[PDB]
Amino acid sequence: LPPLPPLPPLPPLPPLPPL
Amino acid sequence: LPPLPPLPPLPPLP
Amino acid sequence: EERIKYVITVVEQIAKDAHRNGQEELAKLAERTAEEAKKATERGEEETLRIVYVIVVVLQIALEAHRNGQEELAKLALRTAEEAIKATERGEEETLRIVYVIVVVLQIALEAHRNGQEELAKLALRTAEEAIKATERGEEETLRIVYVIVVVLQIALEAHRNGQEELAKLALRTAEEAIKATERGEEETLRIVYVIVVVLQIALEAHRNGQEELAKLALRTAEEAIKATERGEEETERIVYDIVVVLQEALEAHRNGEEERAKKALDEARRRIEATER
Repeated sequence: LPPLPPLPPLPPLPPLPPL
Repeated sequence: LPPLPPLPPLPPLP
Repeated sequence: EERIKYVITVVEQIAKDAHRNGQEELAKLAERTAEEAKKATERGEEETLRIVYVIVVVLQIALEAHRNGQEELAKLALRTAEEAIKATERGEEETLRIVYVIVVVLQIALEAHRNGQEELAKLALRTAEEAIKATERGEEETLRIVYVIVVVLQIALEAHRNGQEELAKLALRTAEEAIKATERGEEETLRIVYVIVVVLQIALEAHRNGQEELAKLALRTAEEAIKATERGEEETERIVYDIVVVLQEALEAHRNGEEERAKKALDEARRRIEATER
């Protein structure tokens, strides 16, 4: 009945691969 | 650079 | 199936709310996004639907940025949505990745504003603007540097929330030398920037994993690297890399439960750091 909750924020970028 | 993560599923309604 | 119904419902709620709030530009973008989402649903185009989810998120950012008085952030969110919609019919396969990075840095700008990190919030807007400019004009190599900038901006946001103020300050400085070099064009500087970000990742993870001594050594590595980024040496990248390789081993040894090897790597990392400072 009420409006749907907003879409969750996008997950953060995965960390840079190890050197 | 790493591939972008797949979108997680939506949480259930409260 | 049911999930794309949820997304279409959300974006249609945004248009109704934007109309009621007098946000006509936002409302019409939501309607076209809803129209595009229904076309892709009938065609079963998964990639277009994935872009739809990202577009709805940045429209949520735009509506919320306006409600917080962040009008410049709102305008950049709308430009992101417009560029994302145009590219769906254009046919760029990289559209999903480019827009995803932009939306993530826009999220950082909004979140940093709520957490009092206005300096970080201002930097996130500039990164988004350069990313938006690159996509609207046709710049390709810039987006690769944008990814590294957004990663180090994430580190600054988390470090501030975790109380790691020294790491947060270094992350703030690292991004500025990346944003300044991105608009200047110095490619050799960006190589050192990438390695510094890896160092900052180690410091953040080591602090969370009971490796404070390792985290402190990582901070010394990054703080010594910035003084040489402003000095301009390629041997700096090799010197920092040799430290990074062994900083990583101590971090990975702790994860695998090998404390004997973790100490060995830790001491060798410390010795390499001391020689450069010497």
